[PDB]
Amino acid sequence: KLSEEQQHIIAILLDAHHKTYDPTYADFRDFRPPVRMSPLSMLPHLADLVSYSIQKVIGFAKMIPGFRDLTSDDQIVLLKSSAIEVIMLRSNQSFTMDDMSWDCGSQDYKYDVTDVSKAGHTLELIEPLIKFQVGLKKLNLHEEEHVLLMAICIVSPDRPGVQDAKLVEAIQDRLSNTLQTYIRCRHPPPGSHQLYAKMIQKLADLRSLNEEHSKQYRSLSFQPENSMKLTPLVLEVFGN
Amino acid sequence: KNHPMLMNLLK
Ligand SMILES: C=C1[C@H](O)CC(=C/C=C2\CCC[C@]3(C)[C@@H]([C@H](C)CCCC(C)(C)O)CC[C@@H]23)C[C@H]1O
Ligand SMILES: CCN(CC)c1ccc2ccc(=O)oc2c1
Repeated sequence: KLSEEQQHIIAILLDAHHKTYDPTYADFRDFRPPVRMSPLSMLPHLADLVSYSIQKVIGFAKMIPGFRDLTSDDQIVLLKSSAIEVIMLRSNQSFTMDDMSWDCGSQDYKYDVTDVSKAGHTLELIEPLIKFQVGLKKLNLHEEEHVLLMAICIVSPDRPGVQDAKLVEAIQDRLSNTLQTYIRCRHPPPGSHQLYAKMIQKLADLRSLNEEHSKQYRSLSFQPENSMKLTPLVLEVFGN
Repeated sequence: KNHPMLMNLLK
């Protein structure tokens, strides 16, 4: 059954996500304004959203049970490599099938394929990014499953540069077993059918999304006029 | 390793 420890983990991750994810999107007023007039028009706005979103993912990560027993260097390696992935996962909450967009409360803050293009990216990222969002949306995850998936993604033992892999694995295992066991006990069929394996598949799709983004990001940022439009946190975390 | 802002947000 679902153990007391496993119930505790889920309660922790729910609370952590709620503290780091404002479904009103009120802080979006602090971002440089969006412009949809203009090459890289949306880059200041979306650089800021991502920089904020990075901070929030760190604030989530810190509250993952076990995460803090990790050295600071390993915490750093895990956040640096997962940040884009967790922003992709956490964005599914604003993403809407109704029109294939991220809907953050108001027309001003509603982002589509054209907007992400006006931030320096192409369809080689955006198309499989949208398809990921659609496949993840169709799983109709319980918020419990959502927060566990983000957590499992942050604490991945294979990320390069991880010194204490075995501890990262043991931490991830606790969360994976919590998730397998939660699906079995609380997610009724047919929605539960192979749901775990479909969740892990999404982690594999995210590796490919990460790679592509890193490469488009390298190309974008090498141009010192675009790197000017980013934030210092985006520069340190994604690279320079 | 030279990640002052990340290390700050993590402390
Ligand atoms: C709070 C949140 C999430 O953290 C982020 C949200 C949406 C995420 C999006 C929508 C716009 C395009 C985004 C930002 C993607 C885009 C390719 C990031 C680009 C970052 C850059 C620095 C320009 O390379 C990644 C995730 C996408 C809204 C909302 O759900
Ligand atoms: C009520 C105190 N806060 C932070 C505002 C939250 C926010 C979200 C959750 C979400 C789940 C939970 O168990 O506790 C929470 C507390």
